[PDB]
Amino acid sequence: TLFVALYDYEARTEDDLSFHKGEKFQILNSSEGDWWEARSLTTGETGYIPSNYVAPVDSIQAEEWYFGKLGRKDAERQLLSFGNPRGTFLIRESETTKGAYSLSIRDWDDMKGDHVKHYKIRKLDNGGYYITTRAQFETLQQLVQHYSEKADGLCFNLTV
Ligand SMILES: [Cl-]
Ligand SMILES: [Cl-]
Ligand code: NA
Repeated sequence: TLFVALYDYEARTEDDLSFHKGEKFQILNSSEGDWWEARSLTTGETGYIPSNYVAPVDSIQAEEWYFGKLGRKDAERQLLSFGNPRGTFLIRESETTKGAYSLSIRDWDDMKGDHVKHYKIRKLDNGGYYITTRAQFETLQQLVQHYSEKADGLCFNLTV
């Protein structure tokens, strides 16, 4: 299972690798702490990388729209950045229910101007993830794909 760089990183020691976001790696040793021995799949070089800078290639952490540990207010601050159109979104962990998630979407209306709507993503015990009783999804990726086509109850369509 490959790992993917979530951010750019510049070597800080002789034994560290430098890499750009999206670069792929094979992990060789992840047992001697926060710094893992890896092989770059662009240069073939072996060295140490910060573990918090990488995630498994098919993980939720690797998704462009997933911002795990981001809070509600900082989600608003991030989506209300310049250039993000109506429908720009992100998925983050729920601050109220462990194992639940939150879908934050940039929207616009008459009373509030540019604002953000938050939708809690729950998970059924013998089922998948859902916002409505209408549909449930085995993964968060499938949920994003579903609401990317039409809003289906949501304030606006997901701009992916
Ligand atoms: Cl970066
Ligand atoms: Cl850096
Ligand atoms: Na991500």
